[PDB]
Amino acid sequence: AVLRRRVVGAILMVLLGKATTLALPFAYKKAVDAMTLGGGAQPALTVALAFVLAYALGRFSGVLFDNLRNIVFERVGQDATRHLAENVFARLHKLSLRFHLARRTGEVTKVIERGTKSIDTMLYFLLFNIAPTVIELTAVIVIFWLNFGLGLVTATILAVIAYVWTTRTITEWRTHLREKMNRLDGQALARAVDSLLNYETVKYFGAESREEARYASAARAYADAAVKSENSLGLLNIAQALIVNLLMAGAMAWTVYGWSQGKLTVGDLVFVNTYLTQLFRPLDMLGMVYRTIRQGLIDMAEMFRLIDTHIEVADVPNAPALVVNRPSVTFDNVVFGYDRDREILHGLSFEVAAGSRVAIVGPSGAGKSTIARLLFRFYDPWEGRILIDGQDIAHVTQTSLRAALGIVPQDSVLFNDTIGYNIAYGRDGASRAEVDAAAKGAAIADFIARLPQGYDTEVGERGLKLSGGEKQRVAIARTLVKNPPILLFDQATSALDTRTEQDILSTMRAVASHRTTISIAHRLSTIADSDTILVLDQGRLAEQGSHLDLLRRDGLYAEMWARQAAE
Amino acid sequence: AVLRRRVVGAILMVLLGKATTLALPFAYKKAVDAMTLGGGAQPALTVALAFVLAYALGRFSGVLFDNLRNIVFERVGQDATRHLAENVFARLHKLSLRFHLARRTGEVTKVIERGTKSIDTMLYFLLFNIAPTVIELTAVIVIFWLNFGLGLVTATILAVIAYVWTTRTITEWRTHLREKMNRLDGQALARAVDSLLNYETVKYFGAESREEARYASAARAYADAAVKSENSLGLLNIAQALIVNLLMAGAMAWTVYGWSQGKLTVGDLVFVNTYLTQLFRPLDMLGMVYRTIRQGLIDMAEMFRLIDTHIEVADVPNAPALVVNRPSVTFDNVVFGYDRDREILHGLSFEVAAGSRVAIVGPSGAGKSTIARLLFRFYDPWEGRILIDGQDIAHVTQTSLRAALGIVPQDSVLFNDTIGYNIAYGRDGASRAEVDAAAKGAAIADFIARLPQGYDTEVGERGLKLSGGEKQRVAIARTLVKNPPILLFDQATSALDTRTEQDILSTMRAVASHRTTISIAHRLSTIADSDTILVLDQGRLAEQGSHLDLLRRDGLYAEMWARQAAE
Ligand SMILES: Nc1ncnc2c1ncn2[C@@H]1O[C@H](COP(=O)(O)OP(=O)(O)OP(=O)(O)O)[C@@H](O)[C@H]1O
Ligand SMILES: Nc1ncnc2c1ncn2[C@@H]1O[C@H](COP(=O)(O)OP(=O)(O)OP(=O)(O)O)[C@@H](O)[C@H]1O
Repeated sequence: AVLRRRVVGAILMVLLGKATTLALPFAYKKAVDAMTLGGGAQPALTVALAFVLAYALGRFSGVLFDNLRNIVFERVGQDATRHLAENVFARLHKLSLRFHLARRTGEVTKVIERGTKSIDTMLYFLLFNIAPTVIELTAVIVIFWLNFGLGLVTATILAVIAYVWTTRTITEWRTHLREKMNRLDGQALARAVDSLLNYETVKYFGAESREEARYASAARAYADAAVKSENSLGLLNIAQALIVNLLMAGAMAWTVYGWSQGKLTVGDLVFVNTYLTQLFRPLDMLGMVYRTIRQGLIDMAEMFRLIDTHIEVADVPNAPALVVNRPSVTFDNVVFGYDRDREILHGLSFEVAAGSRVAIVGPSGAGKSTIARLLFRFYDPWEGRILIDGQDIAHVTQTSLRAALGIVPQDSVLFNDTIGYNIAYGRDGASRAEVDAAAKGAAIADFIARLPQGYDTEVGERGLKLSGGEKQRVAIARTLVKNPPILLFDQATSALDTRTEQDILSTMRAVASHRTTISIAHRLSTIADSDTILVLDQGRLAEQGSHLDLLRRDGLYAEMWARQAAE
Repeated sequence: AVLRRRVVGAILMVLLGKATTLALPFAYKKAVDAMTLGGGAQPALTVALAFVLAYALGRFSGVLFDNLRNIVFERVGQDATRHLAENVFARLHKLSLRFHLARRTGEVTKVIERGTKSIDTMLYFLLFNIAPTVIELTAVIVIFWLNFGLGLVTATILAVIAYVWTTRTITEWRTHLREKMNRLDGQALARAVDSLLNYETVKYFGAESREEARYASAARAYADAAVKSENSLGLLNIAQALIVNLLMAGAMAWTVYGWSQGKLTVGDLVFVNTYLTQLFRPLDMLGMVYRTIRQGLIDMAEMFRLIDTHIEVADVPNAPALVVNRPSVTFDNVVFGYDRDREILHGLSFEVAAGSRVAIVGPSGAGKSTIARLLFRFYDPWEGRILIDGQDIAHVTQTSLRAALGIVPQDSVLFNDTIGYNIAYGRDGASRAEVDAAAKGAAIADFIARLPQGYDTEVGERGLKLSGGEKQRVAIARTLVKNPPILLFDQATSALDTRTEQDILSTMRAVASHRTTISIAHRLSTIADSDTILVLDQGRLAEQGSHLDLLRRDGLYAEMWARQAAE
């Protein structure tokens, strides 16, 4: 509502700058009163005073208006940037898991910040350089048609057309170097950020100099590309300057052609030269702003290509919610692979009973975390389907599905905040009672109590300032705070000692009264008291049954289990 | 290097630009002689043509010289930028682990980009706006001091002094808003990046809207700060423009006062106004050049201040190298805490014998990964010391120390590249034979062979496109490729099943026959066949000895072992 008023005032400030653009010809009137009635009279002094008022205030009136425009437009501009940024962030959290797994933080950060800065500059240039230069050029044309004639304006319009054509050709020739420079910079920053993510790895193998040289190669490649791009910019500027200066010469040469004095001996030449000076400004601004908006649209296209192309998992039209009356999982002939060149799950079918305690075991690489990810609908299966209480996961909203599921993941990450924030993250606005209950049920309560800052101790980036077992128990506390009707533990008790592991096992058994618990574990002794044990091998269900049943069948599970008994 | 020659040419271009600066007033003299003499009917036609030619050529040569300066300085600028970026990166990889653990990637990235963007334009402005304007001011003052009295020149210098006072006052008032805006933008970007790092966590607890609103709050805070900063910038610009335009008014008022035609010479007024315009063009830049170099140097000071913040672990002067004749490690009364408010290790002392296979066990939080980190000298101990073959770790170079150690870490991270790159990352220039041997000793050979892209399969960011056990085995392959004289496995077989765990254990036993192996493990069954077992409790050495000996002692180790036997 008020942004409209602000931009209206901005256009009015543009019109006041147009009043200054009028004031510059106004000195033509001074020049008219110079030769006809000059020395030996009163007007000889009138040239001075009226000049200062026209000049001193006039120039001051111009810039003062321009900056005022800025101060009345900044809120409109920043909001737009913010409105983009928030939207970008809102879309950034709606991208598929494949992207955020295969992403390169460096080049994607470059693309995001570049797109934001591009729209930030492009809105300003679109609102403050297109319309003002168009108005000024229209006024130039009408004033030279009412004061000079038809020939000069036609010569100037064809000169400007050749100028625009040359600019377009040079920009089409420069686009290649521009894109190459951008790609090289993105690759360099991606390499730098990925090296910094593996700081500990770089220290572990004495590979500081290797990474230094690796980044240096990309840096000098980008440097060469930028040299080429800026030299192309300089060439375009030299061409534009040649066009402008030859047009200036033609305009200053065709005025004295009729007579030595012309129609107006004093005033014609000053009108022409002032208009040439105030014409070099719109061409200098217009070429740069046209190519700037071109690059801004290409950066917006790049950014929005990265953003909007990522539509993997989506809700069906008018999708109902998940109604969890019985927390029962059903994999029906599930066929899935992450990439089409390697199938991972081959017709997997199993029924996790409602309110049961089912374990999922198998050798490394068998595809257990893929079962977890498919249950969460991070990916969709190729064939078959997944049911929760007889409801197809593919035909229900993602929010209601993921709300009914709580997972302690294989590789858990924490926010760079305090312990209490991460623990309370399970539910939106968790009370200290709930957070303390989860921290007590996760064998982490005494540890936090012995902490000097307690729930306010820092965990650092990804939670790496805590131990492995402490971080595991923090993730357990999060999933306890959430308390959904389907609990899933993907190697949850790996980083724990046997004592804390038995504590967490007693907890998991206590909170599984009428709720479903799916425990993926390689430490078989923890899942020995489960209702059913599903053994997975190369993406197929090898065996299924009780611990005693599978031990007696003497198949894959028994061997594995007996492989624990070897030591 | 050769860049010196380039900058010489750059200054030459600058002087050629000054050749244009002379030519614009120099032409006006030829126009002066049209009023009184030149009435042979020939010279009236010579003066005009020569003026037009001189003006067109002057302007075109000016822009041409400027662009040539740019094109001959671009290589020097890019070189400088690249060298700065490389230095920043090199120092970024030499900061302590405390920084990279407590760092916030967003605001640090903001600071880095700010410093780079500042230096890129700062060098250009320092070399092409400071020195040219200084030379122009010296020439203007020395030539105009013999033609004008004391009043005008002293008024101009006092006007410039008042200009400097106004600029300094407004900049000192704006520095606060600038720094606050910078801090808010850094915090907003840090929050956004930390939310994106926890993408999976945000998906696990349905907290998209929470993070969206959090970033939106930070964004609107930054928007308000930026609006304030830009309004302050506009106020400074209007003040500077007022000062400059009133000075031009005073210069165009005290010169026209003497006579209607000229105060002291025939061409006083036009010479004065031409030099005033050709000084106002560089002056309008100068009012932006002081704050640009000031804020660029102060942001450089901020960046390099943060970087130069004295690192934690450093080499002693003239530090010798580590000579591992017998890999026997000795923690002698090691007292350490990460923060001063919580001590972790309380007088820890233990002797890992040369060529033995020692295990480190204990409850979660006891401080075992702290033993590993102190052995790597990521931190220095408060009391006591650490010895490798009787040599103080604190008195030896960090590089030679970390070369003698190879670690499979608790939380392993891979580079966003192929599997083969990560495996070969161990040694500098590893042969494909060694990489295949490591992949065979890490139970991944058959897996990678069954991969369609084999060693060229992507692992994604942090290696999260591979499983947990696959990533563990890849890290084992790295540490095997490195082949150092002291191997340390911090919960290396956690993500593996018992079968692959026995494979990796057979590997660990095939290697390190007469080498030291320190295994930190919670899965006690794997370390039961060790030479000695160090039990750690709350940061102290509880017991030590053989599996049978500690089992006989019926202490902390036995209890833990018995806790596996619970049914
Ligand atoms: N981003 C990806 N691209 C391609 N394949 C993937 C990706 N993520 C997972 N996989 C597939 O998943 C399988 C390995 O992960 P899986 O889901 O088996 O984990 P897991 O068996 O739970 O891990 P572990 O038992 O090793 O701890 C392999 O078949 C692998 O191809
Ligand atoms: N930079 C730091 N600032 C504060 N505390 C830290 C820092 N780094 C580590 N710690 C603390 O050290 C402890 C972890 O040390 P360590 O990882 O050796 O435990 P652990 O017993 O070996 O782990 P686990 O046995 O659970 O794998 C935690 O209490 C953690 O808070």
